[PDB]
Amino acid sequence: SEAFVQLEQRISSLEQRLNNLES
Amino acid sequence: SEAFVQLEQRISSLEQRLNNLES
Amino acid sequence: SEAFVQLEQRISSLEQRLNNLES
Amino acid sequence: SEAFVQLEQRISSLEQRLNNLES
Amino acid sequence: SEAFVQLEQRISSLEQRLNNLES
Amino acid sequence: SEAFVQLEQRISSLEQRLNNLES
Amino acid sequence: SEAFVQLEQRISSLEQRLNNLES
Amino acid sequence: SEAFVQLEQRISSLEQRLNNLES
Amino acid sequence: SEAFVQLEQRISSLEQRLNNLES
Amino acid sequence: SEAFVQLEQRISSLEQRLNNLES
Amino acid sequence: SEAFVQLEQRISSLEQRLNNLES
Amino acid sequence: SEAFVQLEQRISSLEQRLNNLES
Amino acid sequence: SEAFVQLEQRISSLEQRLNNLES
Amino acid sequence: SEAFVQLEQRISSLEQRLNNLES
Amino acid sequence: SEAFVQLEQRISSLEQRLNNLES
Amino acid sequence: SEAFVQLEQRISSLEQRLNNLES
Amino acid sequence: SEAFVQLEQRISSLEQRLNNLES
Amino acid sequence: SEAFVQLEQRISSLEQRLNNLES
Amino acid sequence: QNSVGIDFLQLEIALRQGYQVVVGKARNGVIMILGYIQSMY
Amino acid sequence: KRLTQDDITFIIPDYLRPDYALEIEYYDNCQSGDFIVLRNKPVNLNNDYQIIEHY
Repeated sequence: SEAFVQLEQRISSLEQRLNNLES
Repeated sequence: SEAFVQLEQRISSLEQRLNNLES
Repeated sequence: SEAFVQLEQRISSLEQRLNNLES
Repeated sequence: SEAFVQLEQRISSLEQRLNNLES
Repeated sequence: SEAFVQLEQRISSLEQRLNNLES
Repeated sequence: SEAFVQLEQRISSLEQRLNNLES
Repeated sequence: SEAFVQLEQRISSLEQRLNNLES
Repeated sequence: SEAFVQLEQRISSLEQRLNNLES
Repeated sequence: SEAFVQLEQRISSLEQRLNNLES
Repeated sequence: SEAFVQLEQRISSLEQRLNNLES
Repeated sequence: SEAFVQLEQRISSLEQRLNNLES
Repeated sequence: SEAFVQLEQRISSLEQRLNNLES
Repeated sequence: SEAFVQLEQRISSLEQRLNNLES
Repeated sequence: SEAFVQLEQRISSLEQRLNNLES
Repeated sequence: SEAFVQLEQRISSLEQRLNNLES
Repeated sequence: SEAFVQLEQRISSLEQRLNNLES
Repeated sequence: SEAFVQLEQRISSLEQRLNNLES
Repeated sequence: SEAFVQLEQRISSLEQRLNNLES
Repeated sequence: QNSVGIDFLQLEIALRQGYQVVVGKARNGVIMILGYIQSMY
Repeated sequence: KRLTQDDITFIIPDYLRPDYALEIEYYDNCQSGDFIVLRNKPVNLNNDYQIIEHY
């Protein structure tokens, strides 16, 4: 399930962007 | 397919966060 | 795998919005 | 019909954003 | 399926304009 | 195709709504 | 149908130009 | 010739946008 | 292909108008 | 155990939120 | 498992509490 | 179930910190 | 050794909180 | 397991101090 | 019991860090 | 006699905090 | 051991007194 | 029991200092 | 160097011997030298 | 892996011996600890006193 792992990584990256931006 | 439900929930949370931020 | 495609498209659109916001 | 699903999801995200904007 | 490319281009211009509007 | 025409008025109404919001 | 492809490319270029110009 | 209708729609939208801009 | 010539002329006039507007 | 790491990442995000708010 | 559902409910309640606390 | 118990501990610690923060 | 895992997780969360507080 | 009780006391004291500090 | 020694060292380090930070 | 080391560490943190309080 | 527990409430009361003085 | 005597004396000095502080 | 806890001397030594050193954020939240990457680029 | 003050071969008087000391390490940003360990050279491949003898 490479595609699911990539989706999870992308979600985590986007989530880190938004958490940093909310600072 | 609980993981898909989790992905949908996280994405919906991010979209709601950005929408409330925009307004 | 329509749910997979929908989730990928949502992630990509969210990425575009976040990148625009950062700049 | 991956392209059709992607277009449908993009449109749906668009009316979600604009509907939240009106409200 | 050139008309579908037409639809994708219309929707892409839509997201571009709305994203520019948001920021 | 009914799907194509339904997407047609969907995108057209979305564009008109964006223009009306811009005014 | 290379002529139609050229017309589509021209229209997409014009849309990008005007969208960039507006903001 | 619905693709030509799509091109006419795009060009018409561009012209209306520019006419509202100028006037 | 009269409609093709009309569309090409409209596009070219639009390009000239945008070129004048930007500079 | 994919859903488990999804839960872990959501709770990590909540921790990051609260840390950012505290500081 | 039931404990998984309890964890889901607790994380969702935490997210709601943080969101409405942020205001 | 080491991951489960440590996740429960994280959840409880976050609830305690939120209860402190809210009042 | 469940209590050991709970204590380790509490300590690690405390370290992260202090690291955020100092910087 | 009174040493574990001592560790719990120390961690609890640290958490109470930090919660009074933040809130 | 090297694990307990490590936990004790971590807790002592945290206490020293917070005590220095307060003043 | 690790618990006695625990007591010594608690008392040492106590003197450190009170000495910082005095000056 | 009675000595250990007596030192226990001695140190605990001392810590509580210091915290109350800090308030 | 040298360590016990040292700890007892440290505690005693601590309550002497804090008692004088309260008075 | 005061910004992060990297210990740059060990980093330089490891790089000079040819390792593919990794630096990044750990569970503490402090930037430090994580383990070296092995084999693959 | 942290040095725990037991490895130190003390030379200070008895009343100066710390009961509990931990080496300052780059983890946690060197914000906790009691002592450090110094060495003459970062990488020690050559004997300095031999260089003096050679010249």
